[PDB]
Amino acid sequence: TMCYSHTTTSRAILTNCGENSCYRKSRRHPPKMVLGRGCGCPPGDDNLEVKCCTSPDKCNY
Amino acid sequence: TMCYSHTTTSRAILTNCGENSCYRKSRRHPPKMVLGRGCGCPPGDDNLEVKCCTSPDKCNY
Repeated sequence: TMCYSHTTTSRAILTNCGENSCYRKSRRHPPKMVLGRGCGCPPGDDNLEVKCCTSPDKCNY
Repeated sequence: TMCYSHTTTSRAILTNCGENSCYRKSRRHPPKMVLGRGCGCPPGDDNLEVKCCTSPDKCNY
């Protein structure tokens, strides 16, 4: 899948993740904002929601 | 000054910073979002803008 990718400070770029999923990592507590996007599907926890998707392209918007 | 305060994952709380300023730390590159708020006035750089203020209360919104 094609996915957006950035850390909390890096420029957002497009990345071909191939056969991995895309993820979108957001904070759960207000103010709710996306902290990171990339390839794979890392674990969320009490403060962080991690959405993982494989379709469409750029699904981790 | 009274200031908002949170890290990238912590719950936002109100904090009496006393005689320090408030800061608001934002990313410069899209998507532009606030990564952190607190007491003091840490340095920004190429990826991070840091606004520092002393008035009004909660100025680092």
